[PDB]
Amino acid sequence: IIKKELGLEKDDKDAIEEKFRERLKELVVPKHVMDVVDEELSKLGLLDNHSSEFNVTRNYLD
Amino acid sequence: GVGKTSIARSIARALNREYFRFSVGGMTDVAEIKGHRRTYVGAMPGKIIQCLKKTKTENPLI
Ligand SMILES: Nc1ncnc2c1ncn2[C@@H]1O[C@H](COP(=O)(O)OP(=O)(O)O)[C@@H](O)[C@H]1O
Repeated sequence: IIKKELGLEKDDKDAIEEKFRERLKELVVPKHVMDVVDEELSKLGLLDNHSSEFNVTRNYLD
Repeated sequence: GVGKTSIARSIARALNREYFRFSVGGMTDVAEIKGHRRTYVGAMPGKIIQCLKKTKTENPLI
């Protein structure tokens, strides 16, 4: 419970999401690919982490 | 670009029923209409449910 108060930090992991966002942050990214990446990340979140489609989406995003 | 969407909007306006459009172009996963079994985390209902929710009626123009 002490952790729940602060230990969890109530912060979503989003390791792949945050990593890719920081990776593309420095780059001068076009808006079309920006929205495409946003949609791909939304789909990745919508899917599970133990399915082939998840790995395919991660590979395409990489 | 012929106005078919505009035609449907005008028909909804004339008929006194709410309007809604759905995109089924190249779609493959029926989930977007069937949602998901709602026991997996993050499951969302199909677009028809959202259409009913926003339209606030059971007799809109789909
Ligand atoms: N007969 C018409 N009279 C006036 N406007 C029209 C007519 N046909 C099309 N439009 C215009 O087309 C637009 C919508 O086109 P849209 O429904 O997107 O075409 P499509 O159905 O081919 O995608 C509207 O803004 C409307 O002004």
